[PDB]
Amino acid sequence: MSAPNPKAFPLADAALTQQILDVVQQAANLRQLKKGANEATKTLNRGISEFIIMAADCEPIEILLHLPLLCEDKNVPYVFVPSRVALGRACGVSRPVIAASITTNDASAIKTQIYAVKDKIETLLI
Amino acid sequence: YLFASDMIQKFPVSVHKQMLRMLCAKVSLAARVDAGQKNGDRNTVLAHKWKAELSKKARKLSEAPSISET
Amino acid sequence: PSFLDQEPPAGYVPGIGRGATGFKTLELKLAQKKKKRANEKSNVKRQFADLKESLAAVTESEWMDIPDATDFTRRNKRNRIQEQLNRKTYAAPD
Amino acid sequence: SVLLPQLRTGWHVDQAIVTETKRLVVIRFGRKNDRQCMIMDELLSSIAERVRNFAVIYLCDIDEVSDFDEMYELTDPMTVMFFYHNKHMMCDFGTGNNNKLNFIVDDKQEMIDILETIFRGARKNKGLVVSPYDYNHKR
RNA sequence: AUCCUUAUGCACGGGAAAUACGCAUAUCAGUGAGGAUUCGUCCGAGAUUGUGUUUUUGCUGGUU
Ligand SMILES: *OP(=O)(O)OP(=O)(O)OC[C@H]1O[C@@H](N2CN(C)c3c2[nH]c(N(C)C)nc3=O)[C@H](O)[C@@H]1O
Repeated sequence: MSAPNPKAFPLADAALTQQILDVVQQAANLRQLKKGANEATKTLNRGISEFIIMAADCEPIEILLHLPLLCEDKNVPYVFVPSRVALGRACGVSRPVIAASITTNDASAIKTQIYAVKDKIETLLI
Repeated sequence: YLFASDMIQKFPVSVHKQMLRMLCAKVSLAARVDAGQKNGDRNTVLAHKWKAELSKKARKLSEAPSISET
Repeated sequence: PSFLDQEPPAGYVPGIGRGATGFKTLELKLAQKKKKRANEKSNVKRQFADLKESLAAVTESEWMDIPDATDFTRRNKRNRIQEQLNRKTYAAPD
Repeated sequence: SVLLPQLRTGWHVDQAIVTETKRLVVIRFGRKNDRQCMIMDELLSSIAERVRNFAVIYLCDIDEVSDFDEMYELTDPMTVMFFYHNKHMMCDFGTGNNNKLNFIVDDKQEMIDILETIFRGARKNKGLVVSPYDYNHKR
């Protein structure tokens, strides 16, 4: 690694990242996912989001640091995962992606993976 | 309002629709930094990259193809 | 163009080597006569020439660092598309 | 014009005809100052690139090398003369001289057809070909 | 143990298209490509640039 960014918080570990990124991609294929900052910021304003994933090592980090303060008002969990390049892949994109918002459909197929991971994430926010 | 700005109308007319979009994003990136920034200390530096890119990127759009061997 | 470079013949006639197939008082007087007649009997450059002197000033570094091949109409792209559009034909239906 | 190279001795002419096995060798015989020998020098230069794969072009001046004047008989400002494997080629443009070329051809396209026709017919050892467009009226 | 969902791989069977499919020691590109708008906002991944083939690619059989 490199010095993990002090502002990065909650930071998911190795074992949670595998469980999270796997859900991301699993949602990508049902197109319940939304990738990128602005696409994610849109979600919260509307009110459809489930949780946000962000890149920890996003350079500079200040460009996404607004999401946390928005999430806390809409009561939406969030975490950082350790690299952007990995998050890029899971969304089905060649290229680096710093944020992503899974959305809501309560008829969904993957519904029970999501509640699983939010339950894990909200633990990190102590 | 952005359309009237400097970083757009200093360029040929063909590259306008490509430079709003390219600038509008970097405005919001700039504006997101401003909220983040502490009131007592505000530091520019982000802008310098985001102008450098923009002016250099706008040039390249204008430049046009290299000529081709027949 | 390797031969173009070299510069030397044998003391050789051109026709023969390849194997080629073809598919003084009066004079003086004439000259004199002609003379007896010569005795008796541009703009673009001017316009420019004046500019050409103007050039003399320019340095050899600048002569080098001159941009080289700039197209401003994207002629190549349009031409290719046009050829592709016009390639084939089709037969009209019955 | 500076695109197309020039041949400065009759010995440059002859080797240039020999060494190019697979392509036409096209030569413009005529002198720089001429009105009509400048015009052709253009219509060729524009075409020379398109055709590089089957035809090679050169420039020669009657004044620079006069060795070839009597054998091929060169009259008038310029003559276009086609060679393939040392064999002087020949085409009837409807003009009444089947050897060489004289008149100034008008379009780029109609010039490329003639080169292409000569090459294709030539490849088969045929010594005469027919120019599709016959400019007897023109010249 | 059955059953069900999505992705990927090999595959029988059924269709549609080749003005289509690619390639690049090459430019940018969710740190927002390219669009839509009822003017309030809404979609979100490719666009340039050079190039190869494109009335056809490989392979058999008949008849002369
Ligand atoms: O098919 P086989 O009998 O070979 O399965 P295994 O011998 O590999 O052994 C243990 C696994 O059996 C599966 N079973 C078997 N049964 C009868 C069964 C199983 N699982 C469930 N659930 C977990 C709902 N219910 C059952 O009634 C399991 O995979 C065992 O691991």
